[PDB]
Amino acid sequence: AAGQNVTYKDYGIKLEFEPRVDDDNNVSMRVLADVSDIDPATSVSL
Amino acid sequence: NFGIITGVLSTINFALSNGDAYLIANPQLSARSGGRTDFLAGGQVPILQAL
Repeated sequence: AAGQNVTYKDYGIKLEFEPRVDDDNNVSMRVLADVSDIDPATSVSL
Repeated sequence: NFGIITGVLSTINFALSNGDAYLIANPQLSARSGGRTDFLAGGQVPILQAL
């Protein structure tokens, strides 16, 4: 609301893995891969 | 007293311009039958919005 609280935002290399394995060693997975850097061009001073 | 005081002014224009822009984007993806895949190549900008 309103118009404070301070939170934190992660940047860098982020990786999340959730595997599942079969009897034949087949792998079913959900994978998140993120690469994010800071950009001076689109930063706002407030 | 009977009279007149008047005149005209003018400007000259000879501006001429062109513009061309091209782009191709070729993303590619893989996903399993019944799954979902999301892909983003770009950036994030800060937006100041609140309840």
